[PDB]
Amino acid sequence: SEDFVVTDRGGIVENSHRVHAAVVDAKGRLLYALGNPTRMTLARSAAKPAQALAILETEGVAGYGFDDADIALMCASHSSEDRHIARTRAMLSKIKAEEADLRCGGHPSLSEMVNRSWIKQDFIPTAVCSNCSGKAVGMLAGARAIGAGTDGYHLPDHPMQGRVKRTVAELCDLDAGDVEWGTDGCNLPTPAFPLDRLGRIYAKLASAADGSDAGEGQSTRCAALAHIFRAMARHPEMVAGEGRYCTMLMRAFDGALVGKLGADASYAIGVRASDATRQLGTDGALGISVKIEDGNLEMLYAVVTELLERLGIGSPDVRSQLASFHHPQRVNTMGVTTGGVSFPFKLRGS
Amino acid sequence: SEDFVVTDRGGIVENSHRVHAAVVDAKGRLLYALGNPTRMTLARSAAKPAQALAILETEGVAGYGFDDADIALMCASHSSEDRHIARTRAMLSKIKAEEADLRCGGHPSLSEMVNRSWIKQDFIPTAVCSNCSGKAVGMLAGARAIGAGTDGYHLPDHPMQGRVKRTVAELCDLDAGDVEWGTDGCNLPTPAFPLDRLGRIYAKLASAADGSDAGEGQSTRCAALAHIFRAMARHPEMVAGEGRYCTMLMRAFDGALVGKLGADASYAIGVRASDATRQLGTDGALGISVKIEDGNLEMLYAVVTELLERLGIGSPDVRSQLASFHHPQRVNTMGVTTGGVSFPFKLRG
Ligand SMILES: [Cl-]
Ligand SMILES: [Zn+2]
Ligand SMILES: [Zn+2]
Repeated sequence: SEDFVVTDRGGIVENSHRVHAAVVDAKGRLLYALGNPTRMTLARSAAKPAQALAILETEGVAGYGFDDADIALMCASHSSEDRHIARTRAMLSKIKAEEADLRCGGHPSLSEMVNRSWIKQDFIPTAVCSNCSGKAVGMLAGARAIGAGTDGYHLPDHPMQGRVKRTVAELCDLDAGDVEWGTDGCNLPTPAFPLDRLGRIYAKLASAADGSDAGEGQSTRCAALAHIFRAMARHPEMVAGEGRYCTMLMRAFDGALVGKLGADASYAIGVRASDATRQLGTDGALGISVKIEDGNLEMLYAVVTELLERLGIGSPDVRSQLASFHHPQRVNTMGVTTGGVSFPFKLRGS
Repeated sequence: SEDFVVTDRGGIVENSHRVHAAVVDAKGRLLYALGNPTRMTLARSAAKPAQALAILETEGVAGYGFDDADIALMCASHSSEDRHIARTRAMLSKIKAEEADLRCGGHPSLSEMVNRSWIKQDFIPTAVCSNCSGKAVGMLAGARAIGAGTDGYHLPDHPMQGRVKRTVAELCDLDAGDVEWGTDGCNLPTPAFPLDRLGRIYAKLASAADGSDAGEGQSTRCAALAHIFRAMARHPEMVAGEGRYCTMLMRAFDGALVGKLGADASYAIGVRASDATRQLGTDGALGISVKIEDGNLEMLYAVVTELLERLGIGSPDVRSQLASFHHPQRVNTMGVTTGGVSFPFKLRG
């Protein structure tokens, strides 16, 4: 319950960060934990697959012809690379909308390399550049498809947001009153719920992929969840971008899992059934959710990668692709290694 | 104890950050605390006034003619503004040295506005651009004055670093073995010691300033501490830069205190004796030191400003120049405020 990731300088403690984590089975039963696995947590962008489900289940959205890469962008916190802007624009054209219809705003890119190119060009990002631009187009598409107004598609009382709110609570297996709502950076409602339920959503994503693969009689919702999983795993560069953790993680695993960042250092992973998950004592898919209490992203990726190693998910060779995130560099202005990162926590079985 | 600073989104907890703080008198006695006031803590750049004391006490350094603004730069984590870089180069000429003699490296500017300008220009920062460049020149100056060699002035076995290590321990009133050492971003040794002792250093700085102003006879060390305090308070723009917390804090207080940032979210302040310090129960100067356990700088500045308010240091008018740091903006991409910062901590005496 007192689980930390700790950085040091010469073996002297620099910073410490409290970790919360839940590892759950396909029905949401808690298998392993760090910290408080039920911590009430703002899922932020890690809720995007659930919002994408609400979009995909909206009557008429199928008629726009969104493809897997478009769905991956709905699920993205992308780096605002030119390819992400181009896909956003292509999605707007599918619904006969324009950039002025977006209700999210521009921001500095999540990628330092993109941001430096923008600074060099004096480029001011606009709505089409938002990391949430794919979700925004999807919400616009849903509003248009049912003949709702589009001007306020992001407002809490709009029917698209009522659909989102209902869909999030159903995927979490929670009553409406057990999900709290704030406003996100992109100006949409954003949910908070117990951390283990974030893992449950991702377990359900990977379980649906397994059941699609196995040729089971799936509900339309399970079919849609399987589609979302497949889309993210097939187009992981749309979900984040070059050099980004989510993209590198999903590329290394080549369809065995999906992963997604939430702002302020949450992370979620859906893991398809494998020899590794069977060794962990479950017969189906699993979900992992993590929150770093103080919000540090570098520590989040270090911890997530350490957790994958402790859980035996992947091979050493596969996980070696994430080495730069697992043990972040601590090299000073003269090339000297001054410190490191340590994981003095123990996963508890529960 | 459970002392935190917390951010929320619509009243829903986002992040929480553990706070440690010590408020000490001029002899280091603990008056108030948050968290663990004796946490072993890397002082990082908050140690720079102690390193500047080691430089200024090196025999021969007075002959180079460093002025108060040069001393303030020795005490700095500057933003690498053109005035900082230029002063570093001017300081090198005072000691007949070149940039190739420095043993620190460049890095992206601590100021976003400066760094944006560098990106637009394809500027590559070099040693004189380091936020620690003034300290580096001072260490090189002391090595030149000693006469034993300058190539390794930054190495632990060099007499300049032996002087630094002894001086830090003496100011903390610690045995050498109770101060631990790592290596800083600039490649110099950097000390760790209990957090309250960082407060003690800054209490001694302010106390020396009080004695000097009152005309008391002082030891050579106290006279040098008073000089460091004066230099920081007279040239706060050299200590950090435009828009930076340390500069805005020291300007607002107009000589009543000095403050300094350490990397990974430590902060130290030395407060000259005043009605406010007397209300806190001490008859001399005060020191304050703070560490945010997880290293978040935005939260550090919010907590330091909140602590000054709780201690009654300044006036609402003086502290209001720090309002942007006290309650950081939480405005989204559409201009809407989405939450804020709160301070569920409780000072203990
Ligand atoms: Cl594409
Ligand atoms: Zn968003
Ligand atoms: Zn330094």
